[PDB]
Parts: sequence; structure tokens; C-alpha cells
Amino acid sequence: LEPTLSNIIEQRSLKWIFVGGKGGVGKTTCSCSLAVQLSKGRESVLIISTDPAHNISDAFDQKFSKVPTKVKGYDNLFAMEIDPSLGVAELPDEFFEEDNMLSMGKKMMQEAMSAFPGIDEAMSYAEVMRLVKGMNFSVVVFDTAPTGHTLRLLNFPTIVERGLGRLMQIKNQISPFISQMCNADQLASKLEETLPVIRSVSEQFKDPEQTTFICVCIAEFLSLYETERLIQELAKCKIDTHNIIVNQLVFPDPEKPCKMCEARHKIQAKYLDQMEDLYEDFHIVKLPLLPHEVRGADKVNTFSALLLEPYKP
Amino acid sequence: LEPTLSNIIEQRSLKWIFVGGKGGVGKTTCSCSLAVQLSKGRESVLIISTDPAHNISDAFDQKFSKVPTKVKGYDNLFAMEIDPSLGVAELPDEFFEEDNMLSMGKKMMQEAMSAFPGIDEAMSYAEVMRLVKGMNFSVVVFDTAPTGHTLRLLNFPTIVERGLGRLMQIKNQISPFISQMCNADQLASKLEETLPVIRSVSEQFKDPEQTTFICVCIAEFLSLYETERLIQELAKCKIDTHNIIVNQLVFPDPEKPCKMCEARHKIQAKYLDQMEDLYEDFHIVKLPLLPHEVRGADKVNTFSALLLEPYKP
Amino acid sequence: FRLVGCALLALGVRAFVCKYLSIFAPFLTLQLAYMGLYKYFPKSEKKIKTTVLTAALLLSGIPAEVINRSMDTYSKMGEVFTDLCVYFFTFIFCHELLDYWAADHWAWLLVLSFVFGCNVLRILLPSFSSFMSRVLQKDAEQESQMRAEIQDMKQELSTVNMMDEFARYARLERKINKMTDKLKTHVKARTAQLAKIKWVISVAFYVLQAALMISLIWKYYSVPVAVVPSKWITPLDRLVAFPTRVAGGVGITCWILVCNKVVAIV
Amino acid sequence: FRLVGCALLALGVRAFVCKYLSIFAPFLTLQLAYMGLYKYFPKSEKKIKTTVLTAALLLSGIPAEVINRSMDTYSKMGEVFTDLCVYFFTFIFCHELLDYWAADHWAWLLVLSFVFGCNVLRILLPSFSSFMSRVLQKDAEQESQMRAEIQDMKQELSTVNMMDEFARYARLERKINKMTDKLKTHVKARTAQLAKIKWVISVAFYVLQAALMISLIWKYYSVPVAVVPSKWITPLDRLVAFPTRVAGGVGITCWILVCNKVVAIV
Ligand SMILES: [Zn+2]
Repeated sequence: LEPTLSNIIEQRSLKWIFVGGKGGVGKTTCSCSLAVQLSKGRESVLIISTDPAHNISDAFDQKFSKVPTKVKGYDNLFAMEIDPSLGVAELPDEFFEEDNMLSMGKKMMQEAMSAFPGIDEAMSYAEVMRLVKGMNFSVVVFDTAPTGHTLRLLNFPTIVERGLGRLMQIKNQISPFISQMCNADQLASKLEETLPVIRSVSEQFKDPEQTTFICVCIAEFLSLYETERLIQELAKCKIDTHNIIVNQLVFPDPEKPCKMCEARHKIQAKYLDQMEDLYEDFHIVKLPLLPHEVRGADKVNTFSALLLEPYKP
Repeated sequence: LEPTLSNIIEQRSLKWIFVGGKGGVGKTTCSCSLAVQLSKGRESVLIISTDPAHNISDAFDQKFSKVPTKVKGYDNLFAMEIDPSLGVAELPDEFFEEDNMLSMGKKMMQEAMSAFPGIDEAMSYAEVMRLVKGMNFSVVVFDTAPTGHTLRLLNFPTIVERGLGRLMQIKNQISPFISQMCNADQLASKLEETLPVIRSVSEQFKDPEQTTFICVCIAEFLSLYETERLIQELAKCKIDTHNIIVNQLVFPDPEKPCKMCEARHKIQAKYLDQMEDLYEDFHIVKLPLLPHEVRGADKVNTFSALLLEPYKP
Repeated sequence: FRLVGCALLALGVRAFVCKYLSIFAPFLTLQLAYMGLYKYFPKSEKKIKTTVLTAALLLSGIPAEVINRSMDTYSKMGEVFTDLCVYFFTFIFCHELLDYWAADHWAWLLVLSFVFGCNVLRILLPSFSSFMSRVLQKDAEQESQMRAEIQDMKQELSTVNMMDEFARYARLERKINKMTDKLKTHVKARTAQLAKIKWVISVAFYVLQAALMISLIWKYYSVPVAVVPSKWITPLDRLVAFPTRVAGGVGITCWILVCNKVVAIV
Repeated sequence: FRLVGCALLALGVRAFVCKYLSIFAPFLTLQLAYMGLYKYFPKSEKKIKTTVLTAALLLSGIPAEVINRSMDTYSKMGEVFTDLCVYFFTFIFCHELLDYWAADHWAWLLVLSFVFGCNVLRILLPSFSSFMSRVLQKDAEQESQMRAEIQDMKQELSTVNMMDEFARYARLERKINKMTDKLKTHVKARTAQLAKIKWVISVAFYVLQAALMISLIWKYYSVPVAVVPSKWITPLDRLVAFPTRVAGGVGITCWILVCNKVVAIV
């Protein structure tokens, strides 16, 4: 197919680019370099960091916050770290565990008049989405946490939707009953202004032409199997995925300097043969291993350059 | 503590040595070298291979079967590959999923008069254990499959035990009832001759002085986390574990020949610092990476030598 | 536990059957309910489960305590209505017993036969479900073959390795997942079809039984059905004497409600 | 569904109450059961669930069909026994009704009061469970504090990273797992203690009610209790006339069995 990430750059209809992948892979650097490459073609790029360790702060040697802030050295790029995202994504762990279609709304309402912790999650997520859509960013690059998956969360409030539809159906009956037997408005209000943005972002997520997922792995059985499971789970949710980036590749020179370089090269060659056999319909972006002394903006620029065009010594 | 595996060799009370660990780690070579090292001190060593790929056949370039067969080049070592082990360990997947204390016996009896697939598993496992104990091997080294855990299976038949106790309790009542209202013996028989060996092997498994577990991983977050979960699950089942072996280590020479060697060395150094901080009460056996051309018996001997005494260039 | 109180009240009513020493017959029921409430005061076991209809009304700002008292008093009036119904049934029993030692008797027997017939047909509707059990059997062969295919794929995947042949293992896992998803979709489609069929047959049964009931009313609206002296049940006599000054359209709903209650909570 | 047949048979018996046109009274019950079986022939819905006691007997080589017929005929004789019991109850009802329009009457009332009192005390034993509800409240504070500790550890673990600080994350996960295991052990210990307490109080209740029953027998073994003409129930009269040629020790077990059945299946 193609060993580069040019299909993402040339697709100007993209508006939600997610970068996932579990394990020890340095996926934050890859996603930051992808955002840097995108900044050369778009008018404004945003980098959302849902990881708890704040890796993009170290990547750009700057300090970010929960609001979009200009990164130094670029005019289009903006960065934002939202720990509230993971804080409110840990809460629906029960919904993730059950993943039902009838009782999850019952659980949500039960916790609503018992502890009120879930509609607060909906408000926080809607506020983040409203800020993102109000700043009017061309593309948003999400650094999804290595553990968990908050992408499916948007498919949950459909129970809220038809519950509100039943509410509208019984609206013409509650009022005569209320008159017969005789705050109310704030709840229905906050629902009414927090639903449309959720629906816009959920409809954008399920559209393959304005939402993509890049899976980041390394040449190994464990990471390969984890990313295969991730791809299967993502396809089960009807979410587009077209590119995977393999990191920590050795690519030894023909000088044969080290035996261990060729041993690791043979291991990685086996794993990449398995990957290419399995992923003939994907974009396999092979990213080599950079020096320890090359850390920071220089490595981000190098990764962006190698993302634009394939690397081969 | 100690960076070698000498505690296993000097413990002459061991009779069940398991070698576990998921992922792409070459744990079969490590376990085969451990068995080779054990053959130098004991009178007879057996190598059981529960993996489906028959790796010890390639390690010794010989062909093995379901019976213990002498391996060439050694006088004490014996090898055996038992695919029936995994075939009958896939069946209790339902019991593994539920892991209950009251209803699993109900499920077992239901499948017993519905399909009879579980008592057949018990017979197969008891037959394997009876062969192992009848050939009178000093030590048995299990190559547990990377997926699943058949070790907990021995803790399941305790429901069978107290069900049989209730059977003995109602034995004095069924006979007068049988006389009042008026094959039977084969079922109770086969239970009676398949219980004691199961109990002997289960009691030996829970004894820390005659059963040990070696966890095999590599210097990486994914494998480290998988082995941490494995150790926690093993300790939850009250099963001894004292040694972990890390594979595919680079150990670059002070000549600084390759930048990528030092980059991988820094990554592995971070992961080993995390491991040693977490595992001060374990034996961390650091095994380097061997040449691709060194494959077969030579690499087994090299790994055995490095298991006996620590390797440091 | 509510049926325990219902049975206790019913046995009390049957103990007070045909007893005219006390004129205040409905009051006798009032102290029956008072004793039941007093006994339930330290024995108020109940189970409250989350529903869907309450979600919309909770979102309408109505206080939760108000909704709880609304539902529990609605229940309370439900069982007191059923208990008054069985009270009137026992009074009718007294009436035909004293008649034994009379078009009212034939009317009573006919309305009883009609309501029992409707109820037994409603309860044997699951036996009438053979018309869809045949479709279940028709789809059973497809389900059996496409689960045998699942078993074959699963055993073949168990045969293949995972380390050195991950491509084939992953492809077979994908095929197994797709076929199992198809199985789940077929199962859900079967469940939805059965539920829709039950709903439509149930509403047809409801409309036919309503038509039978209204035909019975048109037949006996001008005919006395249950004749009792006025001063016996005079606190509520004007309500029960709905048609032609006799216990009619209230008696019918008493019969159907008590029969449905017993054959449902049974 | 079995209670549906029980209610139908009971209403049939109450329809045949005090009816001496046919001498063959127990036979009338025999055709009642025959009609029930005929109606159940196309309506034989039942649920069979796996138990523990059947495992040992299945392992004893007894054929499965033999065990199934044993259990289902045991059930059948159970409900026919309860139905014969309510039949005798209705005959007694006829007897005191004809008496209304007599030491047997006081004996009947006394044995009834005794059996209802025993049954209501047995059913309010859960209300008597306050002596262990107090221990539950005592342990509630320990449970609450040691789950608050769980919540604190969980939130602190959520705060800490996992990549660059895996040592602390793993140690905190170990602590959380250990404390949750302690919670599960405490919960299981509480459940076992409650179950043992219920078992011992239940066996004490059984022995005290048996003592009360045998005291009642010693009081009324030589006293007639339920007097009926012989030829009315003569097919089974010799069995029911256990003490002093009167319906005694069979009547007591009839009363207790029917009351326990209604208050259990209720
Ligand atoms: Zn090198």
C-alpha cells in the first residue's frame, strides 16, 4: 500500500485524529510530530493530551494547562492537557463493564438521585467539546490514555435520547396531572443545551471522512497482539482506522557493526512480516529509534519528517 | 539478593518447577537450559511441554511424543510433549470464567450427564500425573502455555471431594432405599482411583518446599506489567514464586560501537530499575541476547551456564 | 409478601361471610385494613426497582418523596380495591347460599363463566404460541448449522499456533468474531419478532375481550344482576347500583379484576 | 403454575361444599384430580433446576428417568395430599355451618389458634432477627471505615502514574488487592455467621413447635376432635380416625401442612 502517513495529511476533511496504543511505546512523540506536520497544511491544529503524565509538556519543554495555549516555535499549533478528561473517564468504568442497552440508563439515573456523578461527567465532556468547537480548530489530535477507551462513551447517551423522547411524549400528560394535583426547569434545560454538542461530536466520530485513528505499536508479539485486539474492538464500534506506526526499529547498516543489532533485526523482521501479512489494508509507518541525546523539539521534527516520507538507510 | 538461579539448584526438595510468562519471550530455551542444569545434580529430570508449537523439539533438534523419551547428549534428562494437556485445559474455560465455589460442581455434573466432557478431563490429567509419578522423576519442569493457567485446576475438585463426602454420608441411606424399591460401581470406582493422585499432586503444588514458579519476561513495560499481573494472580492462589528471568538484554560493550545499543540500553535500564525496585524479594536473572547463528543445543548450554552464574561483560 | 396480607384479609372476610349481626359491613373491612396496616408497621418489607417511566417524571422536578408516596398509596388503594371486591364477592356468595336453602342466579353463573373463559384463554395464549413455535423450529436448523460452524472454526483456531503464525490466527479470530456477531444479531432479531408477536396478539386479545364485555353489558344493562337489600351495603350502594338500580358494571369489573389478580399473582 | 391448579381444585371443592347428594366424596376429589391432569396434559409447564443432593444419587447409578419419575410423582402426591387436606377442611366448614343453624367446636378453634400462632411466629422470625441486626450495625462502622480506606487508596492510585513510576503503582495495587480480599473475607464471614444463626434458630423453632404439637396430642388424644358420619368419608375414614375413633393426628398435620403451604408459596 504505502509506508507513509501522507493519506492523513492530504485528507483535508479530517477533524478528529486519535492516536492510540498501549504499552511502553513513545506514542506521544509520534502524535506530537503528526500535529507538527499537520500544522504545515492546516490553519489551526490542537493537541489534546488525556494522559496523566503530561508528556507533551516534556516534548515541547513547555508548561500547558486545560485551556488551548500557543506552543513556541509554531504559529498554528496549540496544545492542551486535560486531566479532567481522565478523571471523568474513570467514573463510567461501571458502564464500560456492563455495556448494556437497557439497564445502563437505570444505573445512571440511580446514581443521579443517589450521588449525581454521571450527568456531571456528561457536563464536563460537553464543556470540553464546546470549548474545542468554539475555538474553531481545523484538526484536533487526541493522545488517548494507554489504559481505557473513552471513545465509546458517546454511544451511551442514546438511552438518554429515547428517554428524553419518552419525556416529550409524557409532557402532554404530566402538565394536566400537575394541574390536577396542584428545580424542574434547570434539569431539562441543562440536558437540552448539553445534548446537541454531544450529538454533533458523536456523529463526527462515526463519520470515516472526518475522524481517523492511528494505532502506535512496536515490533513485538505483545504489542502486536494488543494492537490487534485494539483494532478489532475499534472496528466493533464502527470507528475508522487506517494507519499504524511501529516504533523502536533498529535498521542496522550494512557495515554489520553489532551482532545484537542483527539479532534484534531478525526478531523485528519476523514481527513485521507477521504485521504486513495481517495488515495489507493498512498504512504501516516504520519509525526508527532516535538517539538518547536527541530529545525534545529536534526529535519531534525528525519524527514529523519521517512521517511525511518513508525512512530507509 | 542474588542475580543467579542457584537457589533452585541447591534446593533438593523441589519436585514441580513451573516456567511461566506470556509474550514473545523465548522462555522455552530458558526452561530447557534450567532442566539441563538440573540434570547435573539430580538423578532424573523431566521436561513437560504444554505449548502447542513443540518448541523443545526444535531446541534439542529431536522429535518427542506424549511419553517420556531420553534426549540425546544427556543421561538423566527426559522430554515429553503433551498436547492433550492443552486440549483438556481449554475445556474448563467455563470454570475459569466463573471460578465459583458452589455452582461449578452443578455445572460439572450437568455437563456430565449432558456431554460427559469434564470427568474425561479429570481422567486425562490424572493419567498424566500417574505416569509422571510412576516413572519416578526427581524433578519435572513444566513449560506452561503463554495463554491460560491450568495450575488452578487442582483447586476445583474440592467440590468433588465434599460431594463425595455427602455421597458417603447418604451411602447408609441409599442401600435401604434400593432394597425398598428393588453401571453403578464403575463411576464411584473411577472416581476413587482418580482422586488420590490428584490430591497428592495438589498438595505438592501448594507446598512451597516442593513446588516453585519462575516467571520469564523481558525489559519492557508490557511484559513487566503482564508478569506483575501473573505474579499477583499466582500469589492469590497461594503458589510459591521466587525467581524471574529477563531475556533479550543487550549489555553493550564500553567500546560504544552503536548508538542504538546505548538507546536500547537506556530503555532497558529504566525498565530494570523499575523491576528491581518492585522485586527486592525476588531473584532477577539477567539473560543477554545470543547470536542468531547460535541456535540449538549450543544456546541451551550457554543459557544453562549463565543461569548457574551471573553474566557480566 | 403483599399476597400474604391479601390471603389474611380474604380469610377474615370468609370468616365474616354472611354475618348480619353488624350493619356496618364496609367498616368491618375498614378495621380489617387497619389491622393489616398495624401488622405491616413492623413488617413493611417491599422491593423498589428502577423503571423507565419514572425517569421522565423525575426529570420534571417532582420531589422524590412525593413520587414515592404517590406510588405506595396507589398500591395501597389497589389492594384495598381488590379486597373490597372480594368482600362483595363473599356477600354475593351469601346471597345465593340463602337462595339455595331467580334470574340473578343464571346471570351470575353466565357472567362467571364468561370471565373464567376469557381468563383461561388469556393464560393458555402461551399454549396458543405454537403458531410461532413452528417458526422457531424452522429457524432452529439454521441456528444449529451456524453454531456447528462456530464450533468448527473454534476448534480449528485452537489447532493453529499464535506465535509464528499470528496472521492466520488473527484472520480466524476475525472470522469467529464476525460469525458470533451474526449469531447475536439473529438471536436479537428472533427475540424482537417474538416480542412484537406477543404484543400484537395481546392487544388483539384485549380488544376482543373488551368487545365481549361491552356485548355483555348491552345484553344485561336493563336486566337486574345482583340484588341486595339497600341498607346492608348502603354506604356504597349508590355507586354499585350503576345500571337500572342493581350491581352491574361495577360487579363485572370486580369479577374480572379479582380473577386477573389471582391468576397473575398466583 | 401449580398454584393455578391448586386454586382451581380449591374453588371446585368450595363449589362442592357440604354437598351430600353423592356419597362418594373422596372420589369426587379423584375426578377433580383427573380433570386437572387432563388439563395439564397439553399444559405441562415445569422448571427443573440442578441441585446438590441429586448429584450423589446420580453417582449411585440410579437411572435418570427413574429419578425424574420419582421426583415428579413425589410432587404429584404432595399436591394431592394438600388438596385432600383442603377437602377435609371444607367438610369441617360444612359441619360447623350446620351446627350454626359441642366440644368439637372449641377443640377446632383451639387447634386453629395454636397452628396460626406457630405459623405467624415462624414468619415473623425475620422480625425477631433484630438480635443479629444489632451485630450487623456493630460491624457496619468497621465495614464503612475499611471501605472508605479502599476509596482513598483507589483515588491515590488513580493519581499516581504507571509508566515512569511502576514500582509505586504496583505496590499500591497490591495493597488495594489485599484490602479488597480482606473485605471479601469479612463479608463471607458475616454471611456464614448469619446463615448459622438462622439455621440454629430455625431448628430451635422446629423443636419447640414439635413439643407444642405433641403436648396438644397428649392433651387431646383421648378427646374427640372432628366428628363426621362414617359413610360420608368411609373410603379413608379408618385412616383419619387415628385417635379414639375421631379425626385427630391426621387433622393436625392437615392444618399445619396447608397453613405452611399457603404461607410459603404465597
Ligand atoms: Zn550495535
